[PDB]
Amino acid sequence: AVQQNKPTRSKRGMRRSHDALTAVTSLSVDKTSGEKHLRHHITADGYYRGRKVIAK
Amino acid sequence: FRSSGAGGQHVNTTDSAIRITHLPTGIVVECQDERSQHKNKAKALSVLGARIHAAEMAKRQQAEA
Amino acid sequence: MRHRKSGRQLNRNSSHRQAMFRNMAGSLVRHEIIKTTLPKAKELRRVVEPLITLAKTDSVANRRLAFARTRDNEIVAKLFNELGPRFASRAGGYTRILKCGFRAGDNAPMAYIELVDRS
Amino acid sequence: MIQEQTMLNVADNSGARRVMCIKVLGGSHRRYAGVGDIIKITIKEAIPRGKVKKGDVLKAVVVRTKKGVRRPDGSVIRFDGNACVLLNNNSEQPIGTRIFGPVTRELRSEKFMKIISLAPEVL
RNA sequence: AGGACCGAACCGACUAAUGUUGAAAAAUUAGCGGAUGACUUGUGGCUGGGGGUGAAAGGCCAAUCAAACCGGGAGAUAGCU
RNA sequence: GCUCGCCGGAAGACCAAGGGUUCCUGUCCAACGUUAAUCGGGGCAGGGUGAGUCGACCCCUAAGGCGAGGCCGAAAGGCG
RNA sequence: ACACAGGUGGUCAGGUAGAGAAUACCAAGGCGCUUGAGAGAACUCGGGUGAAGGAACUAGGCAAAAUGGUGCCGUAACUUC
RNA sequence: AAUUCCUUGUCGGGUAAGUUCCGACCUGCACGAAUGGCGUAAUGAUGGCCAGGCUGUCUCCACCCGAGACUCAGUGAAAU
RNA sequence: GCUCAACGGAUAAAAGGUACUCCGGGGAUAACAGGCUGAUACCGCCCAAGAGUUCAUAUCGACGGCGGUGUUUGGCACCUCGAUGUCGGCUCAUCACAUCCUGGGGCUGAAGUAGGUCCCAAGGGUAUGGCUGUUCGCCAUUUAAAGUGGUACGCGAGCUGGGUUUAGAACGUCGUGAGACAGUUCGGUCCCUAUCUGCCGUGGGCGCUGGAGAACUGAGGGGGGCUGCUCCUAGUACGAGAGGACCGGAGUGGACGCAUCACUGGUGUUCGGGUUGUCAUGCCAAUGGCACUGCCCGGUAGCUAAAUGCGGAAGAGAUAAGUGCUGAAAGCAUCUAAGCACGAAACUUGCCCCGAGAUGAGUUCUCCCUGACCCUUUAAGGGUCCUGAAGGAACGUUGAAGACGACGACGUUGAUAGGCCGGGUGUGUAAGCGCAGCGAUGCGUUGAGCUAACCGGUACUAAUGAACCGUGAGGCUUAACCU
Ligand SMILES: [Mg+2]
Ligand SMILES: [Mg+2]
Ligand SMILES: [Mg+2]
Ligand SMILES: [Mg+2]
Ligand SMILES: [Mg+2]
Ligand SMILES: [Mg+2]
Ligand SMILES: [Mg+2]
Ligand SMILES: [Mg+2]
Ligand SMILES: [Mg+2]
Ligand SMILES: [Mg+2]
Ligand SMILES: [Mg+2]
Ligand SMILES: [Mg+2]
Ligand SMILES: [Mg+2]
Ligand SMILES: [Mg+2]
Ligand SMILES: [Mg+2]
Ligand SMILES: [Mg+2]
Ligand SMILES: [Mg+2]
Ligand SMILES: [Mg+2]
Ligand SMILES: [Mg+2]
Ligand SMILES: [Mg+2]
Ligand SMILES: [Mg+2]
Ligand SMILES: [Mg+2]
Ligand SMILES: [Mg+2]
Ligand SMILES: [Mg+2]
Ligand SMILES: [Mg+2]
Ligand SMILES: [Mg+2]
Ligand SMILES: [Mg+2]
Ligand SMILES: [Mg+2]
Ligand SMILES: [Mg+2]
Ligand SMILES: [Mg+2]
Ligand SMILES: [Mg+2]
Ligand SMILES: [Mg+2]
Ligand SMILES: [Mg+2]
Ligand SMILES: [Mg+2]
Ligand SMILES: [Mg+2]
Ligand SMILES: [Mg+2]
Ligand SMILES: [Mg+2]
Ligand SMILES: [Mg+2]
Ligand SMILES: [Mg+2]
Ligand SMILES: [Mg+2]
Ligand SMILES: [Mg+2]
Ligand SMILES: [Mg+2]
Ligand SMILES: [Mg+2]
Ligand SMILES: [Mg+2]
Ligand SMILES: [Mg+2]
Ligand SMILES: [Mg+2]
Ligand SMILES: [Mg+2]
Ligand SMILES: [Mg+2]
Ligand SMILES: [Mg+2]
Ligand SMILES: [Mg+2]
Ligand SMILES: [Mg+2]
Ligand SMILES: [Mg+2]
Ligand SMILES: [Mg+2]
Ligand SMILES: [Mg+2]
Ligand SMILES: [Mg+2]
Ligand SMILES: [Mg+2]
Ligand SMILES: [Mg+2]
Ligand SMILES: [Mg+2]
Ligand SMILES: [Mg+2]
Ligand SMILES: [Mg+2]
Ligand SMILES: [Mg+2]
Ligand SMILES: [Mg+2]
Ligand SMILES: [Mg+2]
Ligand SMILES: [Mg+2]
Ligand SMILES: [Mg+2]
Ligand SMILES: [Mg+2]
Ligand SMILES: [Mg+2]
Ligand SMILES: [Mg+2]
Ligand SMILES: [Mg+2]
Ligand SMILES: [Mg+2]
Ligand SMILES: [Mg+2]
Ligand SMILES: [Mg+2]
Ligand SMILES: [Mg+2]
Ligand SMILES: [Mg+2]
Ligand SMILES: [Mg+2]
Ligand SMILES: [Mg+2]
Ligand SMILES: [Mg+2]
Ligand SMILES: [Mg+2]
Ligand SMILES: [Mg+2]
Ligand SMILES: [Mg+2]
Ligand SMILES: [Mg+2]
Ligand SMILES: [Mg+2]
Ligand SMILES: [Mg+2]
Ligand SMILES: [Mg+2]
Ligand SMILES: [Mg+2]
Ligand SMILES: [Mg+2]
Ligand SMILES: [Mg+2]
Ligand SMILES: [Mg+2]
Ligand SMILES: [Mg+2]
Ligand SMILES: [Mg+2]
Ligand SMILES: [Mg+2]
Ligand SMILES: [Mg+2]
Ligand SMILES: [Mg+2]
Ligand SMILES: [Mg+2]
Ligand SMILES: [Mg+2]
Ligand SMILES: [Mg+2]
Ligand SMILES: [Mg+2]
Ligand SMILES: [Mg+2]
Ligand SMILES: [Mg+2]
Ligand SMILES: [Mg+2]
Ligand SMILES: [Mg+2]
Ligand SMILES: [Mg+2]
Repeated sequence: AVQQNKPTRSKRGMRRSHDALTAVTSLSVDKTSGEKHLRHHITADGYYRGRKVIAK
Repeated sequence: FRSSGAGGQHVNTTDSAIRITHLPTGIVVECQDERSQHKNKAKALSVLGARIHAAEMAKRQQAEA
Repeated sequence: MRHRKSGRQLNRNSSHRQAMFRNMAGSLVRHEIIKTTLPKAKELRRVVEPLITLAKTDSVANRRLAFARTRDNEIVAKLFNELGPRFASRAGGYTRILKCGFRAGDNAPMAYIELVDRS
Repeated sequence: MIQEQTMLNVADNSGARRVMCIKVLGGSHRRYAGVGDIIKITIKEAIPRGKVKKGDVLKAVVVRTKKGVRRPDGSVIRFDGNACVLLNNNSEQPIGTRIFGPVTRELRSEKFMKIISLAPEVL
């Protein structure tokens, strides 16, 4: 249920090969407010695809 | 076959128990007394000879009387 | 396996999901826009929008049905007075889902579910 | 769907009321018996004087099951009780002379022609 | 009337599953036995280690008991590791 | 704030034990809180406990403890 | 040892159904148990239902299932009555 | 036989089939009379056996509901 | 002046128990397993006295002889006593052939049927129960058969804990006693989140020599491989009869496997209803909450088995034992030495699945990019600007796809999901009102209302204008060509 030897910092770094984060690829710029948001999300000031979908 | 009872592991692995099945008659014996089957086979062949000569001398004392 | 199945479970037993979606449909009717997670908002559409299709016929029966779905007289008196003739001509799709980012407390995908004819 | 340890009712005047299936004949590893399947049974309850005695071991043929039989159209004939008609072990022909209750069309053959020719209702 | 019957609190722990770096150095859950008595419980008091106490299992005596705990003799001795 | 759910011979209210400022208010978020925290039984600062009748003290004794003298025991002490 | 599924003596005892302080839903009153959000694989844990058969399971009917209340009729060997 | 080595004694019953069980037998290895014998109604979370109902125990597993698992965000052990 | 005799004499003077146990140590030394050996065991073989009416070798085979296996009981004490955790069952297996079944044969004291024994053959198959903790065994009924063994007498970091093998108790027996017993009997804690190898799945990374999308050949690997009963040939061959076939053909079964949900069903806490208790909605009415979904009754989709479809084969090649043909060596004989033919569930194909990471990285079809410069250390060199293709990926709507990834459908030129509309289906005559009834209720409106996942439709909602990645004609040497 346990190791018999100490795994090296080589085997430890190899396991963390796939722990790397995937950075955001596209930040769509809103066409009216001109502020950046996530593609298919509303902005931080309540715009989405031009119109003001929700007030602040 | 393995013996069955107390005594521990040494019972539990070694067979040391011999059953002998006499084919043309059908008298069987199951001696299990020692811890070695060689003392348990000859002291089981000693019993069948004492249970076949005890089976014709019993047969020659029914059709005698 | 959930082949051809439908309905979310939301880590909740049956008598809680029916109560929570009642407390939530009775709040989307009152304020016309609420803020909730995105998996809870895609399953409230399946609750609220049959209560506005139930609102397109102002009978004594449908008042008594829509009080069995909401148990709130103020909601039923908004569904049939106000939201009834508001969506009297839309063929479904009475609501709108607006993804609004991620919550600070548990990183949940939040969303705004709102009514269509609101502003 | 008769298996072993199954109490069956009796569908003739052979002299038993209640028998128990102790083997399903007709193949190694064979689980169940439909109708028209030869099973070996023992007699758990008999009338005080009849052709068979309590504790006898003899064959039977299953005439009625509660799981029923499916006809080729998809239709199925389910009864309310498992039944059987006792046989002889060697000749393998029925013992009683007056079959009780209905039987089905799956029982008639060159083997069990006598049983369907003695039963009241052949569904 | 009752070391009477059924059964909650109350006291106990018969089976099973869980748990076994647990929620817990012995418990939980569902069933279980006593439940006016040789019952249970509170607060105080007494019995001290070869001694106590024991409806008696070598049981209990502060998670410790075929002889407690802490201080000393004491850096016991160890043909053994 | 509006709903919803839970317990209700308790998961309510109030004593004694025990704890010892945890109570209350203003303030603060490093640590502490099994996450975060503007919140806390956490940090800092101030406040709060009012009795002829309640409880203790007091008066009375139970077990049991101490024990003038006394009896006993190498000494310590033991019993009374 | 912890903001620990344990343990801690006494007092108060409402409604409806019920014999009851069982128990269900409630009141007064107090809480939602201090990580959440999704997903709806194996597998495990705790539960629900089951065709035909009904102890073939197994060391063993273990576990589950079932029986369950009141009033009345009725009730065997045996017995220390 | 809570006791019997040979022993699954033998015979009967029970079961399709019974090293257990119950009834006899007596050849009691090695019972036996207050380290008590033989009975014994009631009682037993007592040991063994049979029958009835009942059933996922099983044939032979299916499906479902919740809590884990699983992914994401936060915190973050252990034996070795 | 000591049998101090345990005789170089521990003292003149010395028995036991521990399963309540404890410590120091040992694999220096036992029980388990491994190992070495093979006495024994098991299996072959050699001689053939005999048995077999006569006839050693159809079948057994005395007296003796030689080996094999490691397989029983042992022997030795080499590995482990700073732990190698144990019998039986369960669950998975896996190999061996010394074959239980099925297959192919030789001999038979083989009429046939059916046996006998030997040889070849490991492909698949190789019961359920009663008793017992049982392995083992006996028994019941089956079966084509209920194989023998190896794998720590396979398998407890998978399960069980009956037996043994602790502490309690009792009996018999032994002991004066503590206690004892390969004697029984009642009771008695089985722990571990997987680092590595392993294995089952499934991804990411790069490689495959320009990039990308598809379709592929198949080096190889895996799966699969069971078999009865009836009928026909034919009551013919055979036989005094009784009995009863070879070969070949047909049906229909069992167990197993793969698939699927149309059927019969199962579930269906997301559908409909009945109902009890209580609380609430101002009350009646109607509903709702909670009581395991409160208890039930049904039940759509899905998933499923008990449901119903298919599967094993046939063939072919080469064969094993075997049967031969021609045929010498050896004027004959002879299956072999040359040459040739048949010959099995075995072997190779045939059948389904995986499969170019097959680095030996393959083949075919399609698509896409045809800019400028410099720099020095001229090289598969480095930089700048311009450029950004095919395509991919992200995001979103999602799925009869899925743990996550992946896979698939879809993104307004849109049916991808929800909704909506229509139907289907399920529940079984909704509420409100009217009447009949003293009332509970019944009747009518009304097969009504409600109806999840289904089916067919419909842009109503959400699937954005984009942006990001990936680029600029792809090395060298020969060779065949090309004008
Ligand atoms: Mg090591
Ligand atoms: Mg990782
Ligand atoms: Mg012993
Ligand atoms: Mg051994
Ligand atoms: Mg769907
Ligand atoms: Mg969760
Ligand atoms: Mg509920
Ligand atoms: Mg009493
Ligand atoms: Mg006690
Ligand atoms: Mg309990
Ligand atoms: Mg009682
Ligand atoms: Mg203690
Ligand atoms: Mg002491
Ligand atoms: Mg001492
Ligand atoms: Mg000293
Ligand atoms: Mg020292
Ligand atoms: Mg409640
Ligand atoms: Mg309280
Ligand atoms: Mg403080
Ligand atoms: Mg406070
Ligand atoms: Mg404060
Ligand atoms: Mg902070
Ligand atoms: Mg914090
Ligand atoms: Mg404070
Ligand atoms: Mg006073
Ligand atoms: Mg006094
Ligand atoms: Mg004095
Ligand atoms: Mg005194
Ligand atoms: Mg806490
Ligand atoms: Mg009450
Ligand atoms: Mg209660
Ligand atoms: Mg689940
Ligand atoms: Mg159901
Ligand atoms: Mg059930
Ligand atoms: Mg069933
Ligand atoms: Mg049924
Ligand atoms: Mg059994
Ligand atoms: Mg069994
Ligand atoms: Mg039970
Ligand atoms: Mg129950
Ligand atoms: Mg008998
Ligand atoms: Mg007797
Ligand atoms: Mg005796
Ligand atoms: Mg005695
Ligand atoms: Mg006497
Ligand atoms: Mg005596
Ligand atoms: Mg006595
Ligand atoms: Mg008692
Ligand atoms: Mg039985
Ligand atoms: Mg000496
Ligand atoms: Mg000497
Ligand atoms: Mg003792
Ligand atoms: Mg030791
Ligand atoms: Mg050694
Ligand atoms: Mg050994
Ligand atoms: Mg050897
Ligand atoms: Mg030898
Ligand atoms: Mg001859
Ligand atoms: Mg020979
Ligand atoms: Mg010889
Ligand atoms: Mg070996
Ligand atoms: Mg050996
Ligand atoms: Mg070793
Ligand atoms: Mg060792
Ligand atoms: Mg070690
Ligand atoms: Mg061979
Ligand atoms: Mg032959
Ligand atoms: Mg095989
Ligand atoms: Mg069996
Ligand atoms: Mg048994
Ligand atoms: Mg084996
Ligand atoms: Mg061996
Ligand atoms: Mg083993
Ligand atoms: Mg094992
Ligand atoms: Mg045991
Ligand atoms: Mg003992
Ligand atoms: Mg990959
Ligand atoms: Mg292959
Ligand atoms: Mg179907
Ligand atoms: Mg369908
Ligand atoms: Mg159905
Ligand atoms: Mg279905
Ligand atoms: Mg109600
Ligand atoms: Mg009402
Ligand atoms: Mg409530
Ligand atoms: Mg149903
Ligand atoms: Mg072939
Ligand atoms: Mg050939
Ligand atoms: Mg040949
Ligand atoms: Mg010739
Ligand atoms: Mg010639
Ligand atoms: Mg075949
Ligand atoms: Mg082959
Ligand atoms: Mg269209
Ligand atoms: Mg749609
Ligand atoms: Mg319909
Ligand atoms: Mg009508
Ligand atoms: Mg209704
Ligand atoms: Mg009506
Ligand atoms: Mg309908
Ligand atoms: Mg509809
Ligand atoms: Mg559609």
